Parts: sequence; C-alpha cells; structure tokens
Amino acid sequence: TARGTPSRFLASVLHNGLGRYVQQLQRLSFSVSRDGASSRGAREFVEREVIDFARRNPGVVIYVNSRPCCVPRVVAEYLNGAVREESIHCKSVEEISTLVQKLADQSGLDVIRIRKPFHTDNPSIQGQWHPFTNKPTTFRGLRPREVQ
Amino acid sequence: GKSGTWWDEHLSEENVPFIKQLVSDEDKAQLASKLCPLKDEPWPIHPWEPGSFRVGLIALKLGMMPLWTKDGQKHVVTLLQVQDCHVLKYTSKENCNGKMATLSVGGKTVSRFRKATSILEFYRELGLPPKQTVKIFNITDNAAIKPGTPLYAAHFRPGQYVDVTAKTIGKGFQGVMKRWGFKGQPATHGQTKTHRRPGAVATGDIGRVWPGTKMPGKMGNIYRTEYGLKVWRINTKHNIIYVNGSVPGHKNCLVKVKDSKLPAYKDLGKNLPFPTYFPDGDEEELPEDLYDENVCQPGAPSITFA
Amino acid sequence: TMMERLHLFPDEYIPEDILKNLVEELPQPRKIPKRLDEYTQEEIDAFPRLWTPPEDYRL
Amino acid sequence: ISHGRVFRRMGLGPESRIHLLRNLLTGLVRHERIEAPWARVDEMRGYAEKLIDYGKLGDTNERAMRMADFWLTEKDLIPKLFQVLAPRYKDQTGGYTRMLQIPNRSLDRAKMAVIEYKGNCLPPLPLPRRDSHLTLLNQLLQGLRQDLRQSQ
Amino acid sequence: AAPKNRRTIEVNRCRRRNPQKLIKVKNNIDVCPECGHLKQKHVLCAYCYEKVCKETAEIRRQIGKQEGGPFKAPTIETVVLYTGETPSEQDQGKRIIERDRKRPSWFT
RNA sequence: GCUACCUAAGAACAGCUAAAAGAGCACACCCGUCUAUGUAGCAAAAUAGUGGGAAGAUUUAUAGGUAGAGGCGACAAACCUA
RNA sequence: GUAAAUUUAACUGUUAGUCCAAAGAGGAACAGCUCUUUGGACACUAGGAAAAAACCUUGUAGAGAGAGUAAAAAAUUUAACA
RNA sequence: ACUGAACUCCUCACACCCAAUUGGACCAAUCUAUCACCCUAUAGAAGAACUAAUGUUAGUAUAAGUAACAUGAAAACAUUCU
RNA sequence: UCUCUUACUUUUAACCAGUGAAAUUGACCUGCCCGUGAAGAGGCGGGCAUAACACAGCAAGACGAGAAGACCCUAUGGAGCU
RNA sequence: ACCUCGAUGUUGGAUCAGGACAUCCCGAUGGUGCAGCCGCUAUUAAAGGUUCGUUUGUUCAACGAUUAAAGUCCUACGUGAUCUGAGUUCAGACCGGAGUAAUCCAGGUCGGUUUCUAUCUACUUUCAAAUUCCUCCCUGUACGAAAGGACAAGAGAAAUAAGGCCUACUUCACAAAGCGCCUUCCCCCGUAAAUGAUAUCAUCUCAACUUAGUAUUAUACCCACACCCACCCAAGAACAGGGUU
Ligand SMILES: [Mg+2]
Ligand SMILES: [Mg+2]
Ligand SMILES: [Mg+2]
Ligand SMILES: [Mg+2]
Ligand SMILES: [Mg+2]
Ligand SMILES: [Mg+2]
Ligand SMILES: [Mg+2]
Ligand SMILES: [Mg+2]
Ligand SMILES: [Mg+2]
Ligand SMILES: [Mg+2]
Ligand SMILES: [Mg+2]
Ligand SMILES: [Mg+2]
Ligand SMILES: [Mg+2]
Ligand SMILES: [Mg+2]
Ligand SMILES: [Mg+2]
Ligand SMILES: [Mg+2]
Ligand SMILES: [Mg+2]
Ligand SMILES: [Mg+2]
Ligand SMILES: [Mg+2]
Ligand SMILES: [Mg+2]
Ligand SMILES: [Mg+2]
Ligand SMILES: [Mg+2]
Ligand SMILES: [Mg+2]
Ligand SMILES: [Mg+2]
Ligand SMILES: [Mg+2]
Ligand SMILES: [Mg+2]
Ligand SMILES: [Mg+2]
Ligand SMILES: [Mg+2]
Ligand SMILES: [Mg+2]
Ligand SMILES: [Mg+2]
Ligand SMILES: [Mg+2]
Ligand SMILES: [Mg+2]
Ligand SMILES: [Mg+2]
Ligand SMILES: [Mg+2]
Ligand SMILES: [Zn+2]
Repeated sequence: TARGTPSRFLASVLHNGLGRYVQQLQRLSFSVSRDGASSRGAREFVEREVIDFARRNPGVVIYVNSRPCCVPRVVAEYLNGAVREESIHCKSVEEISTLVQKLADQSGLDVIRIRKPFHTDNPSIQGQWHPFTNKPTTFRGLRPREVQ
Repeated sequence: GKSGTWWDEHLSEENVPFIKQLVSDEDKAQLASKLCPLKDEPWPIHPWEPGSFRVGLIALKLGMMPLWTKDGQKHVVTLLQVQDCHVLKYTSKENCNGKMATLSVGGKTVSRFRKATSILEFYRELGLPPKQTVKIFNITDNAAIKPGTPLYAAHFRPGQYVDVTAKTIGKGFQGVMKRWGFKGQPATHGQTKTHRRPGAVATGDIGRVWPGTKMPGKMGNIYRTEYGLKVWRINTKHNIIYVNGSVPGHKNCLVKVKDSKLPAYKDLGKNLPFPTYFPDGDEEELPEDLYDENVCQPGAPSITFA
Repeated sequence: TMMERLHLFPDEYIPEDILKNLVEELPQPRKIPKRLDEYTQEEIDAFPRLWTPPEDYRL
Repeated sequence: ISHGRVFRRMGLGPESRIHLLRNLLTGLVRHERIEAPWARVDEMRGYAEKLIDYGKLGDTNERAMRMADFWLTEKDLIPKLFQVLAPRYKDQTGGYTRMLQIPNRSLDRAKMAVIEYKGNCLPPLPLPRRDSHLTLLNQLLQGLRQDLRQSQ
Repeated sequence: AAPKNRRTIEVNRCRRRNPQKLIKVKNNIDVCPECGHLKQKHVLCAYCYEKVCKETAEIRRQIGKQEGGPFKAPTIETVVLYTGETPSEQDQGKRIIERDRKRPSWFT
C-alpha cells in the first residue's frame, strides 16, 4: 500500500546519462558452500558464468568466499552507498544469472513507489502559467472602477 | 509565579483605617462634584418631539407596601430607590448600529478595590465612583445628556407607565413539576418511584427529543421584564418611585426602569421633562411627595362614600 | 472557505480597500433587453413599418 | 432552595444538632480552647456568644440559671460560667471566642477550626500578624498621611 | 442500561486527562515568618500549632494532676508559672500551675 | 439434621374478660392478609408497617422410623437438603 | 458454420430459490400474493437507472499518470363572444 | 459535438475474479533416515497450520475510579458527656 | 386519595478523603430531515449542520441489557396422566 | 407471509404530548327554499382551545350538569429501561356444558412476582409581540303581520394560558409557597369593488393597472477582555456568578 510505505521521485545518482554512462554496481560478494544442496546453483554459477560476468563488466569487483552456509547469498554494493543482499538459496544457474544481471542493471536507488514517472528540471520553456498570462492590460494600468 | 493579592493584604494595622477613610472621602467628594450638571457644561436641551425617547434609570428594589385609591380599592406597590444614578457614556447613532443612539447609565456605587483595572481607569477618567451595574438605553439623538450627569426619581412623574427589567429569583436545578407546572403522578394507587417524573418526553417514531422540550434544569436566574407598571407616587427626599404591582427579582436588587413601550402609551411624554429632570434650573423645588390624583394620601379626610 | 472568499453588496457602494483590490471585472451574462425609450431615433427610422393602419381609427 | 436559611443541618435531626452543639460548648467552657470541624465550630461559636451573655445576665437570674443548666452538662462549669467567665468579660460587649483555621484533619481531610475564649491562661495561638508599619508600602502610606495632615 | 460498546483509550484519555479533572496549582503557600516551615495563607502554621498544642497538653496534664478528680472546675482564674518566676502581685486569687520548665520565648 | 407424616420421652403459653368453651381482647410464640421498599437485594424470598392465631386439630427442643417402579400427603400433581 | 458428442470406469455435492418479459390458472382482470410453461438475470465482475438482486450496457481476469466507445439527463399549461 | 466501463484498441505481460461440490501445483513447524553445519536438502511420517463454536483455561481492559461501604462528642487520652 | 399541591426533617443525593464491584462491549473518528433498502438507517443517495473537551440531569432512539420465546408450528425428539 | 421466535412486552388509564386538516369553537367570504334571531351548504384559515361526573377494565356507549366548542386521524392501535395492571392469558378453584376418563370451552367468576446503577445519539429558559366568554349602552332600534329579535362602534367585568412577586390572607415564618396578588402589545388573502384592451359596448386583471392590501425591512431585553488567599450571599449539585469602602 502506498499510504503504508515510503515514496520518492524519479532521479539519477550523479546525472548518469548526461555525460558518460557509468555502471552503478560496485561490488558483488558471493557466499557459497563447498558442500550443501542449497549452494549447487551457486556452485555451478561460480564454475561457469562468474568468470564471463567479471570479464564482461570490469567496473564491478566480485568476491567469492566459499564458506559453510545453509543459505548462499549475494550482496550487491552500489556507488551511492546502497547495500542490497539477495538469497540464491536453491536457485538454478539461469535464475542466478538473471539475478546478477538484474543487479548489475539497477542503480542503488530504493525500489519504492516512484511518484510521477518523469523528472524534468526545466518543465517550462515559454514561461509557467500565472493568473496574468492570457490577460490583457489596460491604459495607465487602471483597475476596474477607477477615476484617474 | 506571582501570588494573588487583595487591597489590604500588606497594609498595616494603622494604615487600614486611614486608607478606608481617605478613599471614602475621595468617593464622597467625587459624588458631590457632579451635583450641578447645568453649571459645568450642559449639552443642549432640545424640545420634546412626538417620536422621541428619553433615558431611563437604575433603581434598587426596597420592598412592597399597600396603597389605597379614592374609591377604596387597594393596590400593592413596590418601592424603587435611586441610590447613585449617573449617565456614564454616550455612543453616537452611527457608532453602535445606525438604528438608535445609546446612553449607558450606572447603578449604585461599589468599592474601587474589587473592580477590573480597565473599569477603574474608565471611572477615573469619568470622575465618578464605580457602579454595580451598567444598563444601556436606546434614545433619539435629541435626548442625549452629558456623561456624568445625575438622574433623579422625579425623572418619572405620577400617572405614567414604566417597564421594569431585572434578574428574577434563582431557584437552582428544579424538577419539571415546579419548573413547568407539570402534573406528576398519583400518590398511592400503586405507583413505583414515579411521583414527580416528567413521564414521556417524545414519541417513538421521531426517535429523538425535540430541542424545545421541557425538562428539569436551572430555574429563575434570568432577566425578565414587567410591562406597563403604573407609577403612583414619587418621594423626592429619598428618590423613591412607587410602582404598581410586583417587580422581578429579590429585594435590594437593582432594576432597570424606563418608559413603557406598549402601544397604548407611545406619546405620553409631552408633560415629562425631556433632557431629564434637572433639579437645578427648576427655580422651584418639588414637594417631598408627588402623588397621583387617584391616590388616598396619608393625610386624608378619611374618605366616606356618597 | 470559498464563501469566505465571497463578497456581496446590494448597491453600487463597495469599500475602498476592496475597490483597490479589484481586478478584471467579468462581463455580464444577460444582455439587457433595451427598453423602448432608449433607442437612438436613427434605429427607429431604420426599422420598417409592417402595416399601414386605417386613417379613420382611434386606437 | 435555602434562601436565608441559617443553622446548617448538622446531626440526625434538630435535637441531635442541638446536643452536638451542647457537647461542643460544654467542652469549650471546660477547656477554654477546642478544636473540631469548621462548621460545627462556627455554630458553637454563635452559641458561646449568647452563653456568655446569659452568664453576664447574673447568677441570681432564674432564666439565666435555667439556660446555663440546660447548656452545661457537667453542672460544675455553671459556677465557672457565672463567676469566672462572665466576670472576665464585664468591660467588653461581644468580643470573645476567637476562631482560627487549623490545617486539616489527618484521616478524612476535614476542614478544622480551633475556638477559644479570650483571656485563656493557655499559651497563645500563633495569630496572623498584620504587616509591620516599617515596610516600604506602609512607610509610603505613612508619608502620604503626614503630608495630608500638613496640607490640612 | 448497559454500555453498547467498549470505550476506547482515546476517548478515555480525553475524558480523564482534560483540565477539569486535573489537580490545580495553589499559590496560597509561603514561608512561616517564625520557624520557616512553609505554612499556608489563611491557615495556621502546622509547626507552630503543634508546638502550642504540646505546651497546652502538658499544662492540661498538670491541671488534671492538681484538680484531683472530675467535676472540680475551680471558681477562680488560673495562671501558669515556670522555673523561678515568683508569682506577681496581681495574680493573688488565681490558681497557680507550675510544672517545670524555662518559659518559652513565645508565651509571655 | 430441610420438609411430609408418625413413634418415644420432654417443654412453653403474661395479663384482662373467666359463661362452661377446638370462647373473646391481648403479650411472648407460631403464621403470612395488604401495602411500600428491595430485585447482582441485608436476604438464591428480606425489611417496615399492617394483619390471622395465640389452652389447642397449638407451638416447640431431643432421639428414632417410612425412599424413588417409592415414601408421605386435612389432594396443593404438595413435600421428600435452596 | 463449427468442435463437440456418445460410450466406458469412479464418485461426491445440488434435490427449503427470487424477480423481470411472455402464455396461462387461482384470488379482487389485489398483493413484494399462490401455481405451471418459454426465456432472461441474480445467487460472479464492472458501468448506468439517486440510493437499488432480479431493469439496461457489459463478460475471462496483470501493470500504464494512453485512446475509441456502450448503456446513460422527461416533457407538458389548457374554456370570452355574435 | 463532447463526457462516459474491468467493453474494445494501444506498450509490455498473461494459469492469476462464481456458492455447495470436484481436479490439480506447491507448502510453514515438528520428528526420523541420510545430508548440512548462522539453519539447509532429498525422502519417510504425523496430536501437521484457527479473525469466529452464548467454545476451555489464564492475563488484562470497558462499564469506572462508577455503584457501594466505614468512625457519636470533647479531652489530660486518666476521663466525662449525648 | 383527589381539586392541587406546598413546607420542613432524615435517608439518598452532590463535592472532598479512603477502599473499591457487576451485567455489558465486532470495531467506532458514534449528527438532523427527506428518500432508499432483508420492507422502521448515526454509517446508503440528496440536502442541511458541524473547533475541542469535562460535570449534573432525562429517558425518545440505539428494533437498549438479561433469559439459544414459555405463545404458535415442526421433530417418524421426550415425559406426566387417562 | 417480506424483517424479527440466541424475545420487536400486549388492552384500557396516568404523564408528556409531535404532527395532518378531511375545522368542533373563535376569524374572513359565496349561495340559500338567507325578512330578523337561529340555521343548511360551500371557499379560506391549524396561531389558540376543545369540561366535570354515575355504571362499566374499557377504548366505545347510555345518562346527569355545563360550555364558544366538548373535532377526526396518524404517531410500533405515540409513549410500561416513566408509572398502573382493572381485563386479556400460565400454575389453584367453582358453576353450566362436552368427554368412560384424563382433560376441555375465541362461556362466566374469585386469586394470581411488572427487573434494569444510562455507555452512545437526542434533549434539558427560543429573553419577549395571548385567547375566549359574559355584562351595559346601542335597543328594545335595523327587520314583521305577529311572536320574536341583530349587527358594527364604545365601556366594563371576568376565566384560562404565559411570566413574575410576598404587602395583606392562608401553609408558614430571619425563607419557600398558593388558596393570594401584579402584567400581557401586529397582520395574514378568500373575496368584494374602480379604469380598461385583446373583442373600440361590456370585462375585478394567470392584460398592462387602482383599492380593502399586508403586521417586518420593528421594537423591547442582554451586551465592562485578567483584584481575588479568604469570608458572606436573596448565586449555586460541582464549577460558575454578586458583594467585602
Ligand atoms: Mg398530586
Ligand atoms: Mg416493585
Ligand atoms: Mg412512593
Ligand atoms: Mg380460642
Ligand atoms: Mg386472640
Ligand atoms: Mg383439585
Ligand atoms: Mg391441577
Ligand atoms: Mg413471489
Ligand atoms: Mg477483457
Ligand atoms: Mg474513459
Ligand atoms: Mg490432536
Ligand atoms: Mg490439529
Ligand atoms: Mg489464536
Ligand atoms: Mg473464541
Ligand atoms: Mg456512569
Ligand atoms: Mg453514592
Ligand atoms: Mg470518592
Ligand atoms: Mg427512513
Ligand atoms: Mg451525560
Ligand atoms: Mg448500529
Ligand atoms: Mg432485547
Ligand atoms: Mg432457540
Ligand atoms: Mg419425518
Ligand atoms: Mg412464498
Ligand atoms: Mg418473534
Ligand atoms: Mg439479539
Ligand atoms: Mg382547509
Ligand atoms: Mg400502543
Ligand atoms: Mg419505551
Ligand atoms: Mg388476596
Ligand atoms: Mg419498571
Ligand atoms: Mg449511538
Ligand atoms: Mg318585545
Ligand atoms: Mg316596528
Ligand atoms: Zn510556623
């Protein structure tokens, strides 16, 4: 519910698309288990697709810890200080690949209600409307029922 | 936090009677200073016009007395004493509602130690003792009198009808029987704790009680007016008006006396003084007692019918 | 609140502060159907006579 | 409605009220100083005034004798009333039974008064003194009084 | 008649927390000039009244000791005396009660 | 051990009129006519007043007896532990 | 034109219905009345008729700060006489 | 001419709006076998899921600080008085 | 008793202090008129009204609380009696 | 047979009444088989009022005495968390009748427990501008043939209702009351008439217009921003209010 949740306006981080686009994803940290049925998708993701992902985008630092865990996880850290943690528990390799690509695609801004899906900083070019726009003037600026 | 205080809290054993004496002397001097309105700077005195209204006064209810007429009939009268009545302030026609001019008139004098500071400043500027009550009279512009002038009982003349307004005797929270004259319920034929109840208050269809319904509540402590009370006698020495019948309120209460507004007495003031009664320029003092022509005076030949 | 922002006067008199506040008088919706006596005799001459009456009539 | 109704309803009836006031008055005559609830002390003060007046009416007066006999229930304070209390107030007319308010009763938080016949060889009560004449306001008023006397 | 619905804590707070039901602040309180024990205007000081009452109780105990039994009430005035304090010439016919004390510096 | 009836062996009934008395007035005592209060009440039947009886077919203490397809009942479908 | 139907195997639940249009019957050519038959709607969504079960428009599911539409607003004012 | 649905079109996605009844895909806790080892997996099982039974028990509210209930008086706290 | 009620006393009452229940309660930010509707609306439609908050009363409504209607019907549910 | 049988209490009466007008009286008009007094019928008018008793539980009804009149109806056949309980209608009983009996009777009769401490809505002085009858004069006139017998204008007396008050009287007594006293003020509309067209007469006019014709653009009340421990009060449950010179 919108009345029961926060909200924000549509925005960029540092005017991303104005000059050069920069990848907002900074780090991906993977907790995967040596043994354990829940870390099998993560195990094969590390086997095959983590190297190609790192080669594909070199602005992201990827760590893989390989520690005993019941729930494998991925923590995404973004240039604006945002931290997001996701569970890759009992997920297929395609699911994990879609998840990490989505993480690399998003920015660090909060995923909440967006409030008017456009952000213009110069909404008016010919001048914002005021009650005197589209209103003609009078001689000597004489208001109604005046004398001189 | 500032503690409260009264006038004689920090005064000394010797300073209390001195302060009382001095304040009373100043009060009496101020009262005596206003004894000659026609010599200070009187406002112009206009002749009486047909559609004109003059000022009333504030009196004190003294009590009731018997009175007899030349035909032997008995009427009970109420004595209203004018203690210290002065005109306090006058507002113009256009400064209140544009309908009629107003004159404020004050009642009996009270202590200066127990009044609001704004009221004290007002009375200091006027140069008069504070008054217990102030009542406003609607007048025509030709009847205005200068503030501070004294008003006397001879302002009203015998053979005249007045209206008397006062706060009636308060009886507190009263049951519906005494308050509205409701009949109660039988006393012994089986009734269960229902001898003075109002009974039903409404019907079932409406599902509520109408605003004007009569129910138990506070009774008596409201302003009410007695209309068309004939004055029988004026006592000039003590400033007493003898008004026919009863007057609302308890004795020693302050009442507002003014000419009756009943249509039968619209223009009867052709023979009444019309700035007010001014006892300075009269050039002839009134008798101690002015009577009505139908009243058996105390010194009478002991009337015998024929 | 909208009624508090409304000011009504029965005649031509308006307070001076309100008059100094006034802007952009609105035009009247009705058209004032222009009674007979204010008709600029040129207009009477322009309007035609629809019927010739008998000379021997009293009205 | 109780307009002009003196004599508050004290006990379980008029006789009970009279007997309560009689007991309080007997205690006052015996002890010269009595503490009790405020309203009862008020009524008993009103009664003690007239008791002293009846005592001043004279020892040999039969009506005063009967009144004292009724209003004193110990029969050994009647000689006290006629030969100690009444001759104590020969000069004064009505100024006795000083009454003061003491803080409150402990249990039921009742408003409490103390009442005493003047004279009273008992130690004095902490009476409320008026402000001294040497205070600043009283000195200013004294100066005003002296200036007024000079102007006279 | 029974309540048709339970009263809410908001309604209850409004009823029982409004200024009519609150305790009022009193400004009758000042220091006692003697003993400085925070009396109240128009009311006697509790400390001084207790002092006077203690002295009166001791005097009354002495009165009861001197009087003997009940129904005595001597037909003469009375005067209280202390250590030393020889009786004065005006108090001859009065009963004398001297318990044992130095006369307090409030009872003269 | 309440209550209905019974058995054994007890007790109580002022005063006045005493007609002689399942007589009268009237206490104690037994009952409960009418009213009011009470109705989560003092009380799961009370209180105040007023009433019927009060030497008898009376009231009452103690112990015992009759029990449910029953007991007991001056039959109220009464009572047999609210 | 369409894509369903029959049979076989295994079972539950529903079997106390309403209004509207039409053909009838009973009653008063009464009933928000009772009983049959044909159809619709309701007991499922949404829009309209004021709120509205049953009248009208409309159906198959999401997001959109796009668009075209459906049903959809009640009009009437009146007596001279040869 | 315009307004006006969840009707229809548009960008993307679609299993994702009937009571009783019926078919199906998943699934929380727990225990057991074997894993796992910051709390999991594959299976077997069962006292396996509560916004409602004038439900049972316990806590705490509302009514409500309401209805209601107490201590004859003075004093030396000996005593006396009503 | 009543025409026709009034005055006072005690209790109750109201305020202060101490102690301190019960029935009841879906949640409530709990208005009036007309209309509507499971046919008698605080909550729906159209109007009107409308700062907040204690205390004392009253009993028109909340189809007010209490008792799973005793009247009536039904149950191949009982029991007493003849 | 649509809500209610996990309760919407019933007839009469008491108390308080809200409303409709299809008006019983009081107001204003038309017609009359309206001479006058009484009437009949119709239009308009709901501000005000509309009695006490015997019998019966009665709502009704009969009867007695009055009145200006003794209205009709709705309000859960208004109103039992305000009352009553005389009927109706539980358990006891009798009589007539039915039945073998138990038992029964839209038959009668004697008797027969009426609970509730108010949470919510609503409401608790809207400060006020009365009505009717009777008497006297008119007048014994208007009117007839006789009996009979009016309006209008004026004066005076009351009664009721509303609001106050205590000097007499009375219950009483530093008060409160009635059985006592005092005061009480504007209309309302349906028609009846001038001039006059449509329709050169005439026509009161959902023709323009002139009168009876509008009481109101009503007046009376009441309308002082902070001395306040405390005491008193004709103020009051508390709070508030008045006085303390
Ligand atoms: Mg009565
Ligand atoms: Mg009772
Ligand atoms: Mg009674
Ligand atoms: Mg006998
Ligand atoms: Mg006897
Ligand atoms: Mg029998
Ligand atoms: Mg029987
Ligand atoms: Mg049907
Ligand atoms: Mg669709
Ligand atoms: Mg649209
Ligand atoms: Mg189990
Ligand atoms: Mg289970
Ligand atoms: Mg639970
Ligand atoms: Mg439960
Ligand atoms: Mg309460
Ligand atoms: Mg109480
Ligand atoms: Mg208390
Ligand atoms: Mg309705
Ligand atoms: Mg209340
Ligand atoms: Mg409700
Ligand atoms: Mg109920
Ligand atoms: Mg049931
Ligand atoms: Mg069957
Ligand atoms: Mg049917
Ligand atoms: Mg029912
Ligand atoms: Mg119910
Ligand atoms: Mg009519
Ligand atoms: Mg009824
Ligand atoms: Mg009721
Ligand atoms: Mg009987
Ligand atoms: Mg009752
Ligand atoms: Mg409510
Ligand atoms: Mg004649
Ligand atoms: Mg003649
Ligand atoms: Zn001290």
